[PDB]
Amino acid sequence: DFQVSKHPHYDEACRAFAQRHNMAKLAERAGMNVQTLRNKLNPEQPHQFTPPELWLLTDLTEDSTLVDGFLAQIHCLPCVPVNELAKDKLQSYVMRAMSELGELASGAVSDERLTTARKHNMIESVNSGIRMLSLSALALHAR
Amino acid sequence: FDFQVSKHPHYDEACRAFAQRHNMAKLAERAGMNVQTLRNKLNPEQPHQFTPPELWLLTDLTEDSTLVDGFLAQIHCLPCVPVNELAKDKLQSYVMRAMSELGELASGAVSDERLTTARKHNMIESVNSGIRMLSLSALALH
Repeated sequence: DFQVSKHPHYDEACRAFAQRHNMAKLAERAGMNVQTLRNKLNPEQPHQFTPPELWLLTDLTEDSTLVDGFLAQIHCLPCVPVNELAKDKLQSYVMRAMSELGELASGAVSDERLTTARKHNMIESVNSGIRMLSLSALALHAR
Repeated sequence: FDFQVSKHPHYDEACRAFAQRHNMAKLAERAGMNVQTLRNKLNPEQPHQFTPPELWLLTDLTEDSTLVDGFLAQIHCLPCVPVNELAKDKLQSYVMRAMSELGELASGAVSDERLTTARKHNMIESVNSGIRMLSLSALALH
């Protein structure tokens, strides 16, 4: 159930993001007036960033601090960047994601003391399965 | 982790899919906003955009992370993984929800007609939901 956090995670990240970079230099990078940028980043001011303005600042600074605070306000984990190229076919990512998923189900179906070796060994299947799914989306965008 | 802005309109296509997936009149009533304002902020050709509070609100009202996922895909980020309801006892439910998304992805993976525009985003939500269910499985292991 998606819910807004009871703490100001986003505005705390807006403040943290302000400490990490020069706002005057950043505003001149983005083409914004420095006061307009400071107010949209200031929890004291009702002005907010647009979704595209969040990417551009994220892209210009290479800093996920703002995006992580936006995500934390709805209990989302911080952004996990991806850098993937689909060499094979959409089909092939679907099938290989299930050696992972099947091995994930194999450890979850028998629930009696969850191991360290299995808890570890089921997480590659998660991480490898996630990689196959993200590769499925890119190969689906191709054709 | 270069957070490059994708050349594709991931976020614009997410707004279009979100606009067709929900009743705009009821959603605007629940969100306490004019239904015209909600349509304009969902239309890529309109200049009005959402605010962080509005994106949080629409995601909570609909339990649909399509807008957040499209936002994250624009900067090459994985879809959102909410830890609000994370529980160790829900591992089996996380796993079983993955085939619903993967079986849907597999249904469209094999030869089925041609290139729609709705049931391919449809497969993108299955990838996103499958990624979220896999992530919550790894988190539930603790």
